[PDB]
Amino acid sequence: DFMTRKEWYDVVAPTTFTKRSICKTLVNKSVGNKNCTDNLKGRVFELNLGDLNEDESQAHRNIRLRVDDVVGRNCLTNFHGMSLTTDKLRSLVRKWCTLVEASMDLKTSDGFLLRIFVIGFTKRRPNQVRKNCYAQHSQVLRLRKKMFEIISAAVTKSDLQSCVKKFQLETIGKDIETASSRYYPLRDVHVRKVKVLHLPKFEPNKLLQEVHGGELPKSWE
Amino acid sequence: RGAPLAKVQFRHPYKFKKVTHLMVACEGMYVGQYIYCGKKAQLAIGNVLPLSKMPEGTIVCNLEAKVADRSRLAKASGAYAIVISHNPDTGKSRVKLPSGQKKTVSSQCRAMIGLIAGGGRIEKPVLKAGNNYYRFKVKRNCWPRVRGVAMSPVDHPHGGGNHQHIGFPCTVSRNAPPGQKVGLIAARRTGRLRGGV
Amino acid sequence: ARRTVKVGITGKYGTRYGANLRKRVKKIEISKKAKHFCHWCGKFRFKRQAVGIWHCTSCGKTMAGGAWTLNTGNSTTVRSTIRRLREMTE
Amino acid sequence: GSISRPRGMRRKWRKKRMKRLQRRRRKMRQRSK
Amino acid sequence: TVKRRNHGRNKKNRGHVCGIRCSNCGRMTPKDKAVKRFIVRNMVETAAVRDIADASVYYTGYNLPKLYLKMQYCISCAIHGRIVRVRSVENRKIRSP
Amino acid sequence: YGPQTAAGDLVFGVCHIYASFNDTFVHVTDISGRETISRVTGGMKVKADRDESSPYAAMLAAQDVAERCKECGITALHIKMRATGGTRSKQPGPGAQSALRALARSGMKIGRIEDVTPIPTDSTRRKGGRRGRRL
Amino acid sequence: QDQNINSRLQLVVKSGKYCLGYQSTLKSLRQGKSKLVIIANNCSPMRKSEVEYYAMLSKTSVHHYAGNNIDLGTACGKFFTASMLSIIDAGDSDIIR
RNA sequence: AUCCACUGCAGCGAAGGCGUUCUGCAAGUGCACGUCCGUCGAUCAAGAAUGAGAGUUCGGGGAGCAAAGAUGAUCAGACACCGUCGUAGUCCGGCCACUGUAAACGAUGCCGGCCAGGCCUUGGCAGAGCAAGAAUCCUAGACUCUGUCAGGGCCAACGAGAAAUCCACAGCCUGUGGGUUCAGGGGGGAGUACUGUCGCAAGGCUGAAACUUAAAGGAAUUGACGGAAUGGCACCA
RNA sequence: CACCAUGUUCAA
Ligand SMILES: [Zn+2]
Ligand SMILES: [Zn+2]
Repeated sequence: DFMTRKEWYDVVAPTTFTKRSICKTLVNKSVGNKNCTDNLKGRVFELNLGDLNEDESQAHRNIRLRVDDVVGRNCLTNFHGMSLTTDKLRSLVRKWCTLVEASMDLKTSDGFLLRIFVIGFTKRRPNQVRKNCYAQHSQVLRLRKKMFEIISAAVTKSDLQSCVKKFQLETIGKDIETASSRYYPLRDVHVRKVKVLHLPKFEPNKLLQEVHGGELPKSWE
Repeated sequence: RGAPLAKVQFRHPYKFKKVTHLMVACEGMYVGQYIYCGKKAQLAIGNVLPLSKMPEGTIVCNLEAKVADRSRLAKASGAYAIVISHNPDTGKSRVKLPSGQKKTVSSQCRAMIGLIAGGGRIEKPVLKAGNNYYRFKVKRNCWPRVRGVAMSPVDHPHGGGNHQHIGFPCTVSRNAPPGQKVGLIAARRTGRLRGGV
Repeated sequence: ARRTVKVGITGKYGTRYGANLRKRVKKIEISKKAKHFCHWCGKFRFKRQAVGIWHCTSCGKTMAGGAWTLNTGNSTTVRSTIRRLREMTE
Repeated sequence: GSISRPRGMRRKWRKKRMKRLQRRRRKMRQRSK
Repeated sequence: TVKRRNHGRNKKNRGHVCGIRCSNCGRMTPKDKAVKRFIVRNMVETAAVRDIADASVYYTGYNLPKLYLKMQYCISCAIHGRIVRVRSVENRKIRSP
Repeated sequence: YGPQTAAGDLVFGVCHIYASFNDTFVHVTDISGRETISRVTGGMKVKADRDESSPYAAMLAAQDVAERCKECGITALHIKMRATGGTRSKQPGPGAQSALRALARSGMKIGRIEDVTPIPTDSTRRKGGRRGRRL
Repeated sequence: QDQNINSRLQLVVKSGKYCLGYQSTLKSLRQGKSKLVIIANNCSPMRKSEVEYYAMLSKTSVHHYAGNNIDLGTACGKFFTASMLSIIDAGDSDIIR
């Protein structure tokens, strides 16, 4: 009875992700003065990277895309956040290691404000006999300073699109676990979560043809 | 008044002159201080600047309620407001008032940075009736205060009776005429306040 | 010799007004009457002129703050928060 | 169980009864003096 | 009649240990006295794994996600829900599973 | 009615499965979660207060929600399982495997599977005092 | 920032010449006796500026002490205050070195 | 408000106690050493400073939980457990608020000497190693081995013990003496009364007697019992 | 994990 007054809209993802046509979302249709475009404007979707890129090697990453503009039956989603999966990071955390966490609030030079929480774990050397592989507190402070400046040098001086592209191509994690071996070897260094705090003015044409390139897929209806 | 005042001298806008304005003093303000008033003023104690140049944690006093108005909010001893948030869509701003309320005022209203001086004066118990005598003798003719149960029914809706008491509920309505509007005016609740207010 | 045990400056009130009120007014009046430290000249010279007005007898400074004590506690924290807010939005 | 044989009721509760008794006594002697 | 050399708890060189809350009872028990078990299960048991993997797209056997719980118990609820059982005086000194 | 797409496609909704010890929600919504499509609880399918958490009630509830989401046009479900969480219990209740099986056997394709039990970085005081629910 | 100024000042007061006080400092600056001028942080801005101007005229160095007049006196070994300090003969103090 | 998982036969602190990140402030232990002093030390009635939680005081805060209270069940009763609310309280600040108690426990005073073996672990210092990202270079706070100092434990002789058990001590004790402080003298009455002193109070510290009684008590054993566990069993189930 | 209270005195 309630489906009679609803339309479906295609949810189109940005240029970074291979698959664009996803998430036929619902909304109540228009009755004149009130339309459904401002009902869809902000409709955050949590979508797995394993489905945005069709490769299962990345299927442990949820990406939250925020709707910003609609065209016909195509609503344009931009990056809003990203995170691991609970399964993933709870499997990552095991006991006798030491977890190093880092959190930064940085600017992508687009005006976007990003929170980046990265998680890493100390590593057992192959010849190790002890059970601890615990890091010391000074060692962890040094590792966290390295983490901070790596995450900075990575995201700032790089637009949000390239930032998302790195988050996909998780180069920050590998750079950190590579630089870690001098303080304490780390393992499974991944960005646990990334959020967009403050975003600049909208610029709809910019949203249309820079985070997308056009090419809006065939909005079936 | 409980708060000290400050004669602050500016130059005349268009005349060769010196206009000596008088504003409630900020706590920490001293004589010869060089306070600054305007849009490009800095976030320093005593400065007067629009409610838009203020970050969203600023503690303000002498706050305006309207633009071009002059300091009608947060003016008593130890009074201060806290700038909660700004809205550029409207050019407005949510502020938390000493009463604990949250008022929305335009972001062109000017405040003063800091506390109102003379704070802490209710933290001394008036020990005598003479202290309150001298207190109100310079404010207005309001002290002492005869209670209505002690009057005669000609003088108050509470007077009379062979025992001093109110025979009717004290909580009177809001539409009550002037003359039976004595007691607890349009009270939403009564009794001891416990838990939340 | 020592002239009181618990009563301090509140010996003027004698027996009246209640012990628990004379306690509070003692804590208040000690400070109201004492000379406070001048962070300008470095001398304990601020005398309370009126409510909220403190004049330094050495430096000559005249400051607004505090009914019974030169600096309230909220004043000392407001100075810090305002300082850090200005520091960050330099 | 965790303890061995109180030869009366729980020591905490008879301690509490003693405290109540003691302040009843205190009030009766404050009556007089 | 000291029953345990470590008096029911692993507190040594500490004075105070954080008090955690039993998973089901809700009792405040010291973090070292509590009987704690980090358990890993699956979202699906083999009573349903085939039936779900046959209708899945991105999953199959040896692929379904897991549950990582870390159940902490007081001694009462541990003994009742038979997470632990009373042992002999000589088999109480056994500390490895 | 339903959505229109090419032949070889799947319409994906998200099915939140709230499996507490007293009830069982099966809740099919749009991927946004903002637009509920159909939700059915284990208490809509039984008479007794006990059986609200029975594995049979959850089966019937997930069934009767699957038929309606098919009626609406949803063919696959990203599944989001949940226990009461927070301070109560991070263990999923009985009617969770039965809801999963109900959907899978009924015919909905199953995409991702997830655990969204609310958990605390640190928590408010749990119900029951220091001594807990003495029984 | 290193804090051995308060240590070299002990050496100055042990052996060497100092001038405590605004007028003593101005006299050393008017003559060619001063080698360093330390200034308490709380000094009046006008006297601060006047002494810094005299020092830039005399090509003398100025050091902002990061203490009060109370602390400058205490570092000198004194039970009074001092806003200025002129160091005429370092002695063995090793400040400007 | 609180800092999950990491979080432990881990660390730190005199104890109480201490767990997100960056940061200001002062501090401690240990280690290294041909640094300085030169006995300045040990234990301590009185005195002093910290002292969980509850409690009190003044001003705020109040999410969650929750004495009292309300309230629905259960019950013979059930202002009990169970359930729904709910106030004080729990949170913050204060002349440097007050109090000054806990199964404040290791139920184990402190300083010093000696005390078989094996194992794990924390922090240094010393000497070695096949021992580590990006690469392949190169070094690296990682890892392995050994020694030693300091710390935290585990299990194994002698000894000790009433035994349980202790084991870097609860050993070195009728083969009794290194030094020092505190406390106990059958069970109750009783940690009560009176008095003194501290506190806003609650109360803390101090602290008997009359009278009463032959056991209280500790460890261990054998059986019995258990609405304890495990495993067998019976149509007197 | 509904609810399941009690057993006169000495003697054995
Ligand atoms: Zn002065
Ligand atoms: Zn329990």
